[PDB]
Parts: sequence; structure tokens; C-alpha cells
Amino acid sequence: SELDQLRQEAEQLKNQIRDARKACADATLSQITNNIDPVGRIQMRTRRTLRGHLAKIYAMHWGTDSRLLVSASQDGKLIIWDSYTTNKVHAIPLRSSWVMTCAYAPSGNYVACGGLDNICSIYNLKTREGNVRVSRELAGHTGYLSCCRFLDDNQIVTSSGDTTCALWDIETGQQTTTFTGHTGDVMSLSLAPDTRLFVSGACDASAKLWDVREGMCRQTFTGHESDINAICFFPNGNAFATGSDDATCRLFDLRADQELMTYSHDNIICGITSVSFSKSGRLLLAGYDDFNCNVWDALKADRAGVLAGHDNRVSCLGVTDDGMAVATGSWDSFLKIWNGSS
Amino acid sequence: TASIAQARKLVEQLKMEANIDRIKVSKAAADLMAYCEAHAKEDPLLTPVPASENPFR
Amino acid sequence: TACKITITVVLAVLILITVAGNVVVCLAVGLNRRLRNLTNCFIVSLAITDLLLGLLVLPFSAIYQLSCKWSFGKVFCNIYTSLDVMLCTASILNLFMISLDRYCAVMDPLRYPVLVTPVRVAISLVLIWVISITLSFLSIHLGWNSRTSKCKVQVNEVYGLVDGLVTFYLPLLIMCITYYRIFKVARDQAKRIREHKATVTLAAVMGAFIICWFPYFTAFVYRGLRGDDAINEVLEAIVLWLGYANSALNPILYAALNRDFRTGYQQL
Amino acid sequence: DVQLVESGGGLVQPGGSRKLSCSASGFAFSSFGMHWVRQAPEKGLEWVAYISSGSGTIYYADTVKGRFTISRDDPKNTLFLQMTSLRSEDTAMYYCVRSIYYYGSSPFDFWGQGTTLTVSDIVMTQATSSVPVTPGESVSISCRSSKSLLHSNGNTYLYWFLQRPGQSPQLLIYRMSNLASGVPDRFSGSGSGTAFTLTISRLEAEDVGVYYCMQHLEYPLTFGAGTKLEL
Amino acid sequence: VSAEDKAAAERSKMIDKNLREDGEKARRTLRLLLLGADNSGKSTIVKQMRGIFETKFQVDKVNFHMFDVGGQRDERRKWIQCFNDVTAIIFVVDSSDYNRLQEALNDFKSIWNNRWLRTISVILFLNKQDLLAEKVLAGKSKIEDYFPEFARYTTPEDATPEPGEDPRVTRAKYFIRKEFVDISTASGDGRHICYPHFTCAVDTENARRIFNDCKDIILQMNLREYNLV
Ligand SMILES: CC(C)CCC[C@@H](C)[C@H]1CC[C@H]2[C@@H]3CC=C4C[C@@H](O)CC[C@]4(C)[C@H]3CC[C@]12C
Ligand SMILES: NCCc1c[nH]cn1
Repeated sequence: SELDQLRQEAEQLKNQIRDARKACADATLSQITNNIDPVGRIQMRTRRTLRGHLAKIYAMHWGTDSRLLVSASQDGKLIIWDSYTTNKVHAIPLRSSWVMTCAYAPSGNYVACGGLDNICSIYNLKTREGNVRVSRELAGHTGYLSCCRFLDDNQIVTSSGDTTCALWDIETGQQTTTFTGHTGDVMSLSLAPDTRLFVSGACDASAKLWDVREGMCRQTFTGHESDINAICFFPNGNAFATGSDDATCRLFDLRADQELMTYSHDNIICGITSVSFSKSGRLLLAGYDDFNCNVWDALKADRAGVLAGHDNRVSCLGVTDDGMAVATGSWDSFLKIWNGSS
Repeated sequence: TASIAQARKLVEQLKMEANIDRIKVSKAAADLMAYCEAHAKEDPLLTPVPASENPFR
Repeated sequence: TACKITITVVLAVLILITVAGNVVVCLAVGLNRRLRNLTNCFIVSLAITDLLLGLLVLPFSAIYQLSCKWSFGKVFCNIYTSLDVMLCTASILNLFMISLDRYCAVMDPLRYPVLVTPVRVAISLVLIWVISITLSFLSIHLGWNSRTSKCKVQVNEVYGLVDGLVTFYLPLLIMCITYYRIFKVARDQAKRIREHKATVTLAAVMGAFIICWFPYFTAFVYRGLRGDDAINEVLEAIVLWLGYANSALNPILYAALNRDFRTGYQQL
Repeated sequence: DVQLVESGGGLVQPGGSRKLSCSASGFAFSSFGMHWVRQAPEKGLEWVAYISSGSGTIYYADTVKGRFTISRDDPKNTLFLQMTSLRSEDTAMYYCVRSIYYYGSSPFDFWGQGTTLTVSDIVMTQATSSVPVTPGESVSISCRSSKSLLHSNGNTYLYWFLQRPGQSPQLLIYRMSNLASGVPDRFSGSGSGTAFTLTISRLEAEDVGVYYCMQHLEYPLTFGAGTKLEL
Repeated sequence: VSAEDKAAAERSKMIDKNLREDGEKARRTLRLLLLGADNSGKSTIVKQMRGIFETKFQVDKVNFHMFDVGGQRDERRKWIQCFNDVTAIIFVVDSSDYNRLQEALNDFKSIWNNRWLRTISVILFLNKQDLLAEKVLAGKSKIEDYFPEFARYTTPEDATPEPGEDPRVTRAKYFIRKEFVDISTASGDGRHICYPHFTCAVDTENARRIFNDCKDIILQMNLREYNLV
């Protein structure tokens, strides 16, 4: 009786939201950006190849100086690279080799990683002893760690396969906030530029916008037909793009609370692993299972170019803060740095 | 009484999401187009820099 | 005159195929990062050796056969013959090591990484060239194979037995035994799970090796025992170029019949 | 805590041999390159030798090359300096200095207490030998180099050290602008090309000492004469 | 390059030296993924032979490393991609419990038809055969109740039952096996092969059966690249 009545009200509320979104869908992003000229052909060359990982690379993250990056592989090794010289700055042996994510702190003093061990380990890069040591092991998740991002040296947000995201206080080792509401494994998260909000994509084909301080879900974005594997905020923080296993990328708007554009091609039938934006946000770069990275025109949904330099799955990619280069990691155990030439 | 407790929470969450202010898609599209236009010149991937200014020669 | 032009075209095509065929194998391993593995170490060595044969021996052999006169110096003829003996002996012994490489892969697949460790590959490659150099340069220059327009390889009774058995007949006996045991294992797996898939591939690999080299070494031993005039001049030219034609098939039998190389060509 | 203790020094006869030891504790010794730096009595610092992490690279100063041998024992965390044909010019206090080299590292960050031995090229100029100072007043120290220390990679390999009376030198500024760990923010390093300035805002009693500027553009590493601060 | 860049490059080369030394020891070990349910008894199989639980055992100078993931929920469609390069998947089911056999068959179908497990052979184990034999002999529960096709199933003549086994056991035991193999042969196009086995809680031959099956899995890969199969 009460349960039947309540679940009927949820359907009415969903129709209310759908009507509200349809009410503000006066125009389409495609119509708005039809007049603007295309970006042309985007040609990027492999400037650097980072060799030394002996297994599948699963994650990478640039440091804020746009020169150092950290990559994680399932050979049980965290490596910090000097991208200008390809020198290895550090090699951190992981207690658990089944790592799935890695993050570089914006200060550059810490790195984080974690995988099937359900632990987010914090490593101190600046010690008087001259070596990298474990500073914290964040326990509390009941599923695998899928993504992690530092807010500062003391706060980090993690997404897990137990359908929840958590905000952690690194100094005390306790999760201050728990983000619940996803019905599937959360596979990725992206921080807003002001670090007041973050979006997460799960296997329920939905993206939820969370308030860091308040700790609740503000908005829910649907439209994908399969598990979401990747998510990335637009550089101004008013939009984000997702990547799913249905070979499509979708651009959702926070304020319009709906999808604005779909990035898919008929030839593409493989899942998407990673997504990122260029510094101005005009380019959307996506990594695919078909060993390639496709550069999309974010405004016009045109495939601007292709980065074909890997012989296995493109598992991760990231663009530097200054926008100078893009790094791609792959299951072939190599990292490559790309940028164009005049 | 686990299902009935979950139903109340799910309904309560949908109330918060339905009470937000939504701007027009045209208004949202213009802001995204404006940001790309304003920062186009400072995007090295969109407009490659001269080789002298490229750290990855 | 028409026959001379016709033979020249046939020689030109054979030289072109041998050089072009081994370039692809060299490029396929060079371009593809995944192909740079210890399993393809011998195939690269075979492709490199056959490429030199197609550039340093084949172009000069074609001139000698067509013009029927060795315009080059007598001293250079000794080096030319030594290069022919060195490259062909190494090419034959390359095929022998590939069969042993495949024998450990099939008979003992669990312990293959520890019995074919890359240290043993390096040692075997060195021993191939040491035996190839000894029978080619040292033997010719010191008169070991010794009995002006002729620049044919000289051979005696003792040298014919030593070179014939060690280079070809001994590896042929082992390769037939080795590839027969592999054939039994391959057929057994297919019966439990094309039925002639292992038959066609193994017959083509062994067929070309026997067809190209057995008549030559049969004549080479016979020529040493019964004198240089025992072998007919026309017959001596046929068996000589069969051994050269083998280098045109190695890029097909050992590279075009490989899963990685065929997909590697698409990446190029 | 990070420690570097030197031993083996003492009075030796001319032409003799002596073995200096540097025992390291509290840090990963095998990860750090090691230098020997000596200081003659009432004189400035002089670099002696360098051995890299893994013992693959070894450098010597010209005045000691061929007579001194530097070696390390990684399992024992001990650094060695075998000296032969010792001259009266070698009478100095020998310092054990650790230095690690990677992007953003701080070489020469920790110095040992030193051991005393008694026996019976880019030019770095510090023209101002002494500077009278008062607490709370801003002081500037100048350094000059015969060659430009600015490399094509953007780094300017200039270092600043402070040797308080009775204490070993301590790193203040590395690569001409970066502030060493544990150093108050009042110290600031500024320079360009061949001219460099060390600014000390709100001078205190602890800042009293001798200041040395060192170049790390190329070997041999050379020190300036030194500027002394007195009250 | 400057004097510090040369020292940094030397540091980078020392790291690569230690990366190869640590990475060389992992190439000689074969990676196995252990799957099953709570009642499958897969913990008994590993214990007899002996977030992530690991086990290392040696069979004739061959090192096997089996990974059991017991810290995750039922939805394994995401983290299964990590085990894309394992040699074999050791899938364990409980034969006695006919009620959950359909769940095991549905579970095995997802693993076999997985997108990232197209080339991974499955060393299927049907654990707890002694309990199954007693359950069939009692006759309280019949497989025909859960599987209607069992009543019309006849024991093939090519079957080779173990000595001292009742014919009733063989008809039931081979019917359960035929259900799993029928799923295996339906798809895969010969890329990977299932290796069903029957074991019990007191069986000590589990390690050797994995050894022989892993030999066949590696042998098929060698024959595949040589175009002999
Ligand atoms: C792939 C296999 C079939 C290639 C075989 C090439 C054979 C058929 C060709 C290539 C070179 C040719 C030889 C070239 C020169 C001569 C000398 C001439 O006085 C008699 C014919 C003879 C001996 C030719 C016989 C046929 C020949 C040996
Ligand atoms: N043309 C082959 C020459 C040779 C090699 N070995 C003996 N004879």
C-alpha cells in the first residue's frame, strides 16, 4: 500500500523533471554552433615515449607543473616521469600490484593509488630520507578503488566499485563524507576547477553531481545506454563529458541539467576508456578500445583527428594544465606524449 | 521494512533535483561557445605553438 | 639471344623477389614493436642472411652465368665463393635452429621460456657464423677445398663429405625427426578438438628445404668424389640456383605463415 | 634524524697516507651521490671529489686528482676517501656532503660535522669580504661568475651556503631561486646571467656567519671566497 | 645537458636496471584466476593444494600463482578486465546442489561469453562429487525436477566411468558436465577450450590436473602461431 503509492510518486517526479528539462530545451547546441568554422584537421605527433612499465598501464595523472606525471601499471610499480627528458624521477613499489587508479597532488608532494585491494595509499614524495614512503592507507571502501583525486594535501575524493564515493581526511585517516546514490559500480570521478563540486560516472549509465561540503547529490544525468567508464569536467566548470561502453561520448550541462551533444561515429563500436578536454575546451579527446584516440570537436561534434600510436587498449589519457601536450597510457605498457606542430 | 525505508529516501532525493533552477539550453550553449572562443588563442593543442616555444621538440 | 634474355628476366625476378621478400621481414620486425620478441630472433637472422645473399652473391652469380666468363679478378673470385659458402651455410643452419626452437615450444610448452632463454639464442647464433666462416673463408684460403673464366667452388673427396654431411645431411636427418614428432602432436590435438592444416604447413616447410638443397648437396658430394667434369654443365647450374631459390621462400614459409607478421603488415 | 659523521682525521707526516670515513645514518645512503669538500683553516670551501649513486661516476679536483681515491660501501652506509702523498696544502677540515639529483631535488642539502686533517674552471668572485650588519636591517650579498650559469634548459646552477661559526655549512638557496627545506622565508635568492644577489630581510643573530656561493653548471665545482657577516 | 641533468639521467638508468630485475622474476610464473560461489568450495581446493587472496604452488619446477578475489560484490563485469592476461580461469561449482546449478550455468555463461575473456581457457571444476553421489543414491531430490532434459538423457557409450561407480551416478554426473560443455562449444569459435573435471574435498590431484590442463592451453597457443592448428 504505502510502498506502491510511494514508487508511483517517484515516477510522477521523474516525469516532472523530464518535462522541466524539455521545457528549457528550446534549442540545440548543434544549431548554435553550426555557423562557427570547424577546427580543421588536428595533427599530433608522438614527441616522447615513456618506456619501463612491464605490464598494462591503467592510469596516469599530470602534475600541476605540466612537466611531471605519475603512471600506474599492474607490474606493481608507480613511476613518476620527467616528461621533458623521459627520465624516471621515482619508482614506487606497490604493496598490491592490482592498481586501477593514480592521482598526483596539485602541490606535488603526494601521490595516491589503489585498486582491487580496496585501499587508497598516499605516498610522500618529499622526505628527508630521499625515498618515497607510504604515509597513509585509506581503508573503508568495500569495493575496488576506481578513481581518486586530491583536493589538497589533506583531502582526497575516491570512487569505488561498492557504488559509493567518499571524501577523506588524510591526516586522520577517516572518511568525513560518504556519497551514496549510485546503484552500480562508480568507475570514475572528475573535480570541478573550484573543487566545490565533482561529477562521478557509474555502471548504472548515470552521472551524478555531488556537493563536496554538503555531501549530497545535486543533479543526476542520464542518457547513456551502458556503463560509464570516464568523465571529465569542462574547463569552466559549467559542463562535463562522459564516456561509456556504447561507443558514445555525451556532453552534459550542469545548469541546463541535461545532455547537450553526443559524440559517436558509425565506425566506432568499441567502448571508451578515458576522456579529457583541451585547455580552451574546444577539443574533446577520448581513448577507445580499438587502440586509437579520437580527437573530437566539442562544439560541433566532428572528429577532428586520430591519435594512433598504441598496439593495445588505450586505458587512460590526460592533458597538461597549460594545455601544451596530451599523454596517453595503454595496455601495451607504453606512455606517449602528443602535441601538434606549426 | 528495508524496501519502504529506501523508497522514502529515493523519493526525497527526487524532490531536491526537481526544485532546481534550469536555464535555457541556448543560454547554456552560448556560454560554452563563448568560453572556447575567449580562450582559443591560449590553447596549444588547438593552435600549435612555434617549435621554439614547444617543450617537447 | 631470346633464351639469354629470357633467362636474364628469370634471374632478375628471382633476385628481386629474394631482396624484396627479406626486406619486408626486416621491416615488419623493425616497424612493429610487438614483433621484436625472442620468438622472431631466428627469423630476423634468417631474413638478414638471405638479404645479404640476394645482394652480395646473387647479383654476381647472375652475371657469371649469363656471360659465362668471370671478368672480375681471380682474388675477388675467392672472396665471392667464400661469401656464397658462408651465407648459404648459415641460412641452412638458421632453418635447423628454427626447427629446434619449435621442437621445444611444442614438446615441452611449459618449460619453453627456460630452455630457450635468450642467452642460448645468442650462443647458437655465434656458433652458426663460426661454423659458416670456418668452412667458407678458412677452407678456401688455406686450400682445404682445393682439388681462368671459371669461378666455381672447388671440392675434394674429404671436403665433400665434411661439408655435405655437417651443413645439410645431419640437420636434414634431425629436422625430419623433429618435424615428424611435431606433426604427431599437432594431429593429435586436432583429432581431439582443417584436419590437414598441420599437414599442408609442415609439408610446405620441409618440401621447399629438401627440394631446394638436396639436389645441390647430392651433386656437390658427387662432384667432389667423381671430379668436376662428372656433373653436366647444364645440370650443375640447375642445382646451384635451387639453393639460391630457397632464400626467396623463407620470407613466405616462416613469415607470411605467421599470425603476427600477417597482422604486422597491416600496421605498416 | 639525518646524520653524517666523519672520522679518521689527524696529524700525519708529509708524503703519508690517511683513510677518511663517512658513516651515514637516518637516510637511504645508496640513493644519494656523495661529495667531499674541504676547507683550509681561515680559508674558503674547496671541492675535492664526487661519487654518484651506484658508484658509476667519479670526479676529482685537479689539485687532488691522481692522489685521492673516493669510494663507498653501500651495505655499511660508509663513504671513504683514500688519500696518498699528502702535502702541507692538504691541511683542512674535510666535510662529507650528500647530494641527490632529480628534477626538483636539492643537492648539497646536508653536510657532515667534518674531520680535521693536519699535515706537518669557473671563477666565483665575492669581492666584499665582510659586511657590518645590524639586526632587523636588509642585507644584500653579491656573487659573480666568469661564465654564465644560466643553462639552455632554464636552470641557473647557483647555490648559496651559510657556515655559522663552529658549525658546518648549510644550504640556503639552490639553483639561484629555490629555498631549501628548513630555511626561513626571509632569505631570498635573486640573479641573472653572471650576477647574483642574496637578500636577507630582517637579519637576526642566527644569520651571522660566512656565506658562500657555489656553481653547479659543470665540474669541478668551485666556491666563492665568501662574505662574512659581523655585528 | 648540464652536470645535474647527467646525474639525473644516471639515476633514471639505475631505476630501469632495478625495474628489469624485479620484472624478470614475474615472467616465469603462470597466473591463474579462481572463480566460484560461496558454496562452490573453491577455498577447499586451494587449501588442499597449498581484497585479493593469492596462493603459490609448484608442480614439477613450474610456478603457478592463483588469485582469488573475495573482497568484491557479485557484479564482476568491470574488474574482470584486470585478469585479461591470465593463462586459465579455475571455475569451481558445486554439483550436489541442483537448486543453484542453473545459477552456476548462468554465471559460467557470462564468464565464457565475456568480451575481455575471449582467449582465456577455463579449467572447470565440479567440486563435491562424493556428496553428489550420496544425494543421487538417496533419491530424495531428482535432477528431472530442476532439469527436464535429464529424464530423456542417456549415458553415451564413449563414456569411461571410474571403477566401482553405479550407472545411476554416471548418467547424472555426465549430464551436469554436458550442460557446461554445451555452453563452451556454443561460442568462442575454437579460440579457447573448457577443461571440465570432477573432484571432491579429499582429492589431492587438483594441482596436477591444473598442470596438465595448463600445458594444453600453452601448447595450443604455440600451435596457433605456427599455423599447425
Ligand atoms: C621458386 C622456384 C621454383 C624457383 C626455381 C628457379 C629455377 C626454375 C630457374 C631460376 C634460374 C634458372 C636457371 C638460370 C640459368 C640456367 C643456365 C642455362 O644454361 C640452363 C638453364 C638454367 C639452369 C636455368 C634453369 C631454371 C632456373 C634454375
Ligand atoms: N650455393 C651454395 C654454396 C655452398 C654452400 N655450402 C656448400 N656449397
